[PDB]
Amino acid sequence: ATVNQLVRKPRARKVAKSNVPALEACPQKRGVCTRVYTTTPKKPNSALRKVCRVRLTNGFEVTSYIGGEGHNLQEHSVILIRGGRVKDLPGVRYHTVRGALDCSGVKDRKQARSKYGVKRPKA
Amino acid sequence: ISRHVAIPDGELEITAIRAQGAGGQHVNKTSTAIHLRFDIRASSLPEYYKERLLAASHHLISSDGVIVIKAQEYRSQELNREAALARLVAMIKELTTEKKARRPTRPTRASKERRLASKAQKSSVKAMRG
Amino acid sequence: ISRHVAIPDGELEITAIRAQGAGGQHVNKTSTAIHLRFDIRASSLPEYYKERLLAASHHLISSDGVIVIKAQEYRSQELNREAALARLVAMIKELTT
RNA sequence: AGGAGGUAAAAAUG
RNA sequence: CGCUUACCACUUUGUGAUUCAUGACUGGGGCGAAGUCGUAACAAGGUAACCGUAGGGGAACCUGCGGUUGGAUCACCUCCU
RNA sequence: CGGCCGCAAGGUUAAAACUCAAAUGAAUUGACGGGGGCCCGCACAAGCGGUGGAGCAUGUGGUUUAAUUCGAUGCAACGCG
RNA sequence: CCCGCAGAAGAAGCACCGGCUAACUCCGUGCCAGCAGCCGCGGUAAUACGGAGGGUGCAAGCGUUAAUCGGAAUUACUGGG
Repeated sequence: ATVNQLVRKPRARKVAKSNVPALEACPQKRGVCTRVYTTTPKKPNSALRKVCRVRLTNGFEVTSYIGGEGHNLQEHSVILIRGGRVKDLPGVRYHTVRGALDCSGVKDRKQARSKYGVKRPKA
Repeated sequence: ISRHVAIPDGELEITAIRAQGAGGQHVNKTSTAIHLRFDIRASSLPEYYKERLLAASHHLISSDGVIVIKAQEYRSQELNREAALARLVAMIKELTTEKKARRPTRPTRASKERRLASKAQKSSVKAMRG
Repeated sequence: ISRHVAIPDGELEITAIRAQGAGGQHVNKTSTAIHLRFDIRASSLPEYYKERLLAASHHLISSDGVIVIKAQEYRSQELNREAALARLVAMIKELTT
């Protein structure tokens, strides 16, 4: 027990690290989305995945994978982001939401159509 | 391939001004033969390179592009001409080397070893329900 | 200042001959559309470039200086020639400048 | 069965 | 009323502490890539290795000093009782 | 990094960002040792007759050519298909 | 709030289906396009990528993201080494 060592050094309520260094408790953040590129994944896979660096409006210069098909962004193209990582590209811990003021969705993705901010086809 | 130095005569203004340094009274009276260049950007003619010779910073060329080379080593005016004529070639052609490098790099022999590998790890994920 | 020209010589072989590598059964018999060239050595580029490129262990060349370049990653022959020609532009000046 | 003593040469790399 | 002493906020100035961004350039770390050459380390890895300290060196590392086992190896041949 | 100590090399105290989803302990198994034991085989020792040297027949490589068909090409290919 | 008209008329989509964790086949492209919280799926026969059929969960709400707690006896006085 060593209660005398505990009466001096208390039980440390260890604060864990955050997986989202954007801002405190922010659901989303607006990014200046700069320098579009496409790089290769790690040992699990191999592909040509479209990604983009994010100049954040809170000051950060982070990276984010572009999960989608339709390329509706360029040099600037200020978009929004949602948390979460891809687990296959060493370095990215964000996602480019396909439903921002700037970035729209991709057409004809019927199965689970709310994905990629795709507008539901009434046809 | 076919290399013959042009450097247009009647297009280059050569200015002979006095020198600098030590050496007695000889160096300050008849050392005006020393040369200083004058190569304006208006005598370009490649249309794309001369502006790339002006934008990228380097010496011998100011903020306007009137390229000057004040050569102070020789005693004759003759040697000042050719020595200053070589550096103009040695600056411009050296700086116009805008390397058409290339790219890229995409794994082509990684996935001939990486591919069979992970699929063989499927037996590693069989430690469960049957 | 010094007019340097990267002019295409006439002493180079533009012959649509066999490609070199793999590809199943088409690579062993027919093999067309790949510009495998030869830059005849005893010709122009007046001795300054000829033996200058020969005193260097290099790929895609002969032992005599009749440079054999392979142009593979292009679909049309207009671009395959560009793959062959543009390589030689960079290739000879690589062992020159 | 205990016990003492004696005994031997180098040779790299996939 | 007017004048004046003392106290005081603000401002200005001199000289420091501390803290936050940014800084050409430069070093160390990780990752992918795995192009290069090495094949250290692991069977005693073909020189057993690890720790501390010092020097050397293109790289893994090498060598001297001391310590630990988180290291091996114990047959025949000759002879004797 | 700062503090402290030291002549110096450094020592002590002691983080973070970032990055991976593994790192590690125990004992189990095959393999190798110029490791040992025990044991076998023309392995050696004890002898006999051959190859290699000469010519000839045949096969392969290399070379050459309009083609010298192709495959096998350490033991276990080369009088092989 | 009550009485009458009252054509079912005007009133259902969202996620997911390899396992974790309820639910299956086919087609198209071939470690390419892409998916995911974790292990991972995709090398011309994909129950994991895209679509279609069907199914499961929930419901005027359903998923995603972020934050707190429990899970976590991974700060253990209760209650660890």
